[PDB]
Amino acid sequence: MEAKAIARYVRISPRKVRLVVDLIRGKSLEEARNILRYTNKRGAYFVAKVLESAAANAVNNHDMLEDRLYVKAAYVDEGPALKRVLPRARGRADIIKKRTSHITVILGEKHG
Amino acid sequence: KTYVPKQVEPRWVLIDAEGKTLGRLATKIATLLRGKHRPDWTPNVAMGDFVVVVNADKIRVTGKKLEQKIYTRYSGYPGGLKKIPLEKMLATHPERVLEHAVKGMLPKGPLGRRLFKRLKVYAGPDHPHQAQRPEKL
Amino acid sequence: AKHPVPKKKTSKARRDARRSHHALTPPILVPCPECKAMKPPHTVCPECGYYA
Amino acid sequence: PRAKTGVVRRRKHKKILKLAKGYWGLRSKSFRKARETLFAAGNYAYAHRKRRKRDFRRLWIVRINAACRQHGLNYSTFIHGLKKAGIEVDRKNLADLAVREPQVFAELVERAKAAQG
Amino acid sequence: MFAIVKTGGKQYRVEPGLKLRVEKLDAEPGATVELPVLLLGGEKTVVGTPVVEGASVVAEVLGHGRGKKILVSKFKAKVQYRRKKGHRQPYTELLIKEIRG
RNA sequence: GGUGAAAAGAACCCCGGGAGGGGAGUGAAAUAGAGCCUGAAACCGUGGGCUUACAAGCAGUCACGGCCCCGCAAGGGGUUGU
RNA sequence: UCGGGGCUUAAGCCCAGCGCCGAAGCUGCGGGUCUGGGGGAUGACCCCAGGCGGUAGGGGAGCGUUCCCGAUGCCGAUGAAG
Ligand SMILES: [Mg+2]
Ligand SMILES: [Mg+2]
Ligand SMILES: [Mg+2]
Ligand SMILES: [Mg+2]
Ligand SMILES: [Mg+2]
Ligand SMILES: [Mg+2]
Ligand SMILES: [Mg+2]
Ligand SMILES: [Mg+2]
Ligand SMILES: [Mg+2]
Ligand SMILES: [Mg+2]
Ligand SMILES: [Mg+2]
Ligand SMILES: [Mg+2]
Ligand SMILES: [Mg+2]
Ligand SMILES: [Mg+2]
Ligand SMILES: [Mg+2]
Ligand SMILES: [Mg+2]
Ligand SMILES: [Mg+2]
Ligand SMILES: [Mg+2]
Ligand SMILES: [Mg+2]
Ligand SMILES: [Mg+2]
Ligand SMILES: [Mg+2]
Ligand SMILES: [Mg+2]
Ligand SMILES: [Mg+2]
Ligand SMILES: [Mg+2]
Ligand SMILES: [Mg+2]
Ligand SMILES: [Mg+2]
Ligand SMILES: [Mg+2]
Ligand SMILES: [Mg+2]
Ligand SMILES: [Mg+2]
Ligand SMILES: [Mg+2]
Ligand SMILES: [Mg+2]
Ligand SMILES: [Mg+2]
Ligand SMILES: [Mg+2]
Ligand SMILES: [Mg+2]
Ligand SMILES: [Mg+2]
Ligand SMILES: [Mg+2]
Ligand SMILES: [Mg+2]
Ligand SMILES: [Mg+2]
Ligand SMILES: [Mg+2]
Ligand SMILES: [Mg+2]
Ligand SMILES: [Mg+2]
Repeated sequence: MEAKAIARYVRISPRKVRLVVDLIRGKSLEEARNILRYTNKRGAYFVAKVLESAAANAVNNHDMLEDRLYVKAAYVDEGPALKRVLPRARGRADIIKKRTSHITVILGEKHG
Repeated sequence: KTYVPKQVEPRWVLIDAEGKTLGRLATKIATLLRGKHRPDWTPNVAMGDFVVVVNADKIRVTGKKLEQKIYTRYSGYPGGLKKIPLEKMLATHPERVLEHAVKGMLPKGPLGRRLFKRLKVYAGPDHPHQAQRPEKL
Repeated sequence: AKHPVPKKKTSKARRDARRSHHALTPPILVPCPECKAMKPPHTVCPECGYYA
Repeated sequence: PRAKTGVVRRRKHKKILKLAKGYWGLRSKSFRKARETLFAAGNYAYAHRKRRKRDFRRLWIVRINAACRQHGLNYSTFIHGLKKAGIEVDRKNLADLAVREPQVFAELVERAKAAQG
Repeated sequence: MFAIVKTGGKQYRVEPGLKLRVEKLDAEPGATVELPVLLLGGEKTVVGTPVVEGASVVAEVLGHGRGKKILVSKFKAKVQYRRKKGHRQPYTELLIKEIRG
């Protein structure tokens, strides 16, 4: 089967969380737990946290076995951006987009 | 609806060289690199015979071309223009002078460049006696 | 702004192309001899320790 | 009575983006880049339909002249022969005979040869 | 056997039993038509004088129809000039029966 | 400016500090789940098909060929090598 | 660098001749539209010939959008608009 989990509205630029996601697409759950565990990026924390939740759902909601589930697929989509002004020299002002992310991980049984 | 050939087969050919007028000969060679003589002519596939020339170090040429005719050659750098005369071509790399002609007579694109590869020029003969070799004239 | 500025919007092609070398690489890891877990080689790590 | 733009504009645009599917980059996503591309596309085709006549007017001639010279004579003579004998057949295209059905070409060759001299 | 034939302005090689669409014709949707026009044969029969002096090829007309539309676009730049036309050429389909001639 | 006919606005369990999710539940409908009808385009992303590292370009058009997909068929769709 | 390659009793120049290639010109085949003549008592429609590059601009015929009469009507949950 398959079990998903999604963390929406995470205050962090998608371009940046995506790197960490690409880093564990399709790898084992145990492999990812380690990868995200020693990956040096703010994004890892989030992607790990959603990764963990994706597991509990798999097990406590869909019977599937922890000993053998992996990242069937994963991805991040961009959510609405918080725009803020920013004083600039000579009175001009810039808007700066503090972007945001919807992180998704989907798991599946190893084999059958 | 017009005919279209299938996977042909490389007919090879062996040309002399001695006494042949450089350009005159060069023409015939080209027309052989393309089909143009094979009635199943197909301008987008390349199936012109393989050509093998030998004793190119003997090619005739009229006028005073041996001193008059000079080959230019630009390098990217300033003054990088080189002027090598015919006399010096044959004196050094002589198979070269036959190439600078036929290549200059082939089409320009990616296919044209493939055709050039179907040409084998030597000063000898003593070319690698692979297989086919039907001498011509 | 002052003096130089892009002459044309970068194409989504050229853009992504630039980014061809941005991808990360997994951390180098080895199973620590004492425990069962993973450690970055040449380093000590919690839930474990060392000999003398 | 006010008649706002409504759907009209979207449908006209959408109708062109279809036409422009498969074009590189913006030429297939932007309506304006699309229309521009399609403009030339129409003209390119119309001009190429006139071209295609000549694209074969040629191909055949080569192919003909090709097999034609195997028999020792050249296209420009072959046609003088055929046209001399009043053999209005072999509309250049059908001189694919040079390919398949060779004997008939060889036949037409002698006929044209006998005609000329 | 082979048989070169003329019709609708163009010429065509023809085999006994062969479906083939050609320029529109005014004829019953099923009637038999000899293209009395004919040149050559599968056994050499060059039409010295234009046509084969006495022969022809039989063919029943399958039916009629119109070909797939072609958009003929015309555009002159700088000069706000565009034209659009849909063209669908008519064609009668043929089934070659006999080469009798 | 707009959930739904009606709050019936999601008890309870699970991962999480929270947010947010996954089940369970309500509903004709939850991709109507709460700035929630409809949800177009630009723009970002995941998967799949065809394609590309000797190649010269207003990016298309014409022709042929290869691969993939539709239909018993002649045929058609996508892609693009020359 | 004669566009290039390359060309010397020429692939140069002069004089003579027979060929062939070559446009969207002309012919063949099919079709459209307008105009004119003819058959049609007939509208419809059929036949023959001719015209149909185009900016400013003149003329003609249509397509869609909103609303009104046609509506105390008709289609619509077996699914309206989008
Ligand atoms: Mg000089
Ligand atoms: Mg090309
Ligand atoms: Mg090209
Ligand atoms: Mg308006
Ligand atoms: Mg222009
Ligand atoms: Mg202009
Ligand atoms: Mg409420
Ligand atoms: Mg819930
Ligand atoms: Mg706290
Ligand atoms: Mg909650
Ligand atoms: Mg549920
Ligand atoms: Mg229910
Ligand atoms: Mg429904
Ligand atoms: Mg449901
Ligand atoms: Mg929906
Ligand atoms: Mg809804
Ligand atoms: Mg919201
Ligand atoms: Mg919204
Ligand atoms: Mg409603
Ligand atoms: Mg969208
Ligand atoms: Mg993709
Ligand atoms: Mg491949
Ligand atoms: Mg290229
Ligand atoms: Mg170029
Ligand atoms: Mg497949
Ligand atoms: Mg079928
Ligand atoms: Mg292409
Ligand atoms: Mg020249
Ligand atoms: Mg002379
Ligand atoms: Mg009239
Ligand atoms: Mg009247
Ligand atoms: Mg005219
Ligand atoms: Mg006009
Ligand atoms: Mg005027
Ligand atoms: Mg009107
Ligand atoms: Mg009524
Ligand atoms: Mg009703
Ligand atoms: Mg209902
Ligand atoms: Mg119904
Ligand atoms: Mg429905
Ligand atoms: Mg309305």
